[PDB]
Amino acid sequence: SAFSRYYT
Amino acid sequence: QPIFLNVLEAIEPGVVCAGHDNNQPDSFAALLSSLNELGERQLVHVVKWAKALPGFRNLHVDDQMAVIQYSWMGLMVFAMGWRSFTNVNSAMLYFAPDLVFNEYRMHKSRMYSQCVRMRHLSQEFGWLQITPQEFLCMKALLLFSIIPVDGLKNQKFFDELRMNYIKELDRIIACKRKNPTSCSRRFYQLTKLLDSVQPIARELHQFAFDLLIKSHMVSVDFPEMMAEIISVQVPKILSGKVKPIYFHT
Ligand SMILES: CC(C)(O)C(=O)Nc1ccc([N+](=O)[O-])c(C(F)(F)F)c1
Repeated sequence: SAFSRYYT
Repeated sequence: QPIFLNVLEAIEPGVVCAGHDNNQPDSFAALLSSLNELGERQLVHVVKWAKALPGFRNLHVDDQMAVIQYSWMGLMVFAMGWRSFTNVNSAMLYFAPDLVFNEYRMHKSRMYSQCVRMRHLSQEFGWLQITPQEFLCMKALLLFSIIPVDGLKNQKFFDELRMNYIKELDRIIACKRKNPTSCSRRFYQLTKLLDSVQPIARELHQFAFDLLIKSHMVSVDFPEMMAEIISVQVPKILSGKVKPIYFHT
């Protein structure tokens, strides 16, 4: 995702 | 000695700003574009704040992510109430410095009832004589206050970790309030406060998602990341797949 890939 | 409490204060975010045209006459479309900006900024700040939490690195990186996305609104709403309480003593809504909400903005935003609810929780802070340390600690507990019924990728850890945050809240109360029906008197209210946050959140979850859907038709802008969360995770909460952990029923 966009969150999951900013997150990590 | 307050090792836990050093951290919580030590990791406390700054005063995030929206960047809102305060010179432009209010309008739904203008107002909610800054509140979406605000959400999206604060989200980032939540991300960095949350990763520093004691024992948060313990969760499986998907849970780490999930609890963030689920509990994200409630946190914004909690701190927000403290901000309006400590900045405007609860007369208005201190979202950010550049975005303080008066009555007419409250109504102009179309989230009036919802703000009615939040100005209450702001009032609660004072009424209940919430301490700074009492706030921080409640604030931390909230990231761990909303699970998917489906099951977390590693629940056991979450459960251990949550049970510990409660100890820590106990300890903040049990400190200077030496007495049986005092620590007891206090905790009730505090858990009773913490629970009351959830209904506010789910309401804003409904407004957001609604707005998000009808956004094509209002001139209101959702940040790339705002809109993914609101579509992907919010509907989970709203569909009841994700529920808040409540202290009382
Ligand atoms: C994304 C949605 C509609 O904009 C929203 O409710 N945003 C938002 C932004 C910031 C804050 N804040 O705590 O300062 C809040 C709220 F927590 F007050 F509700 C909501």
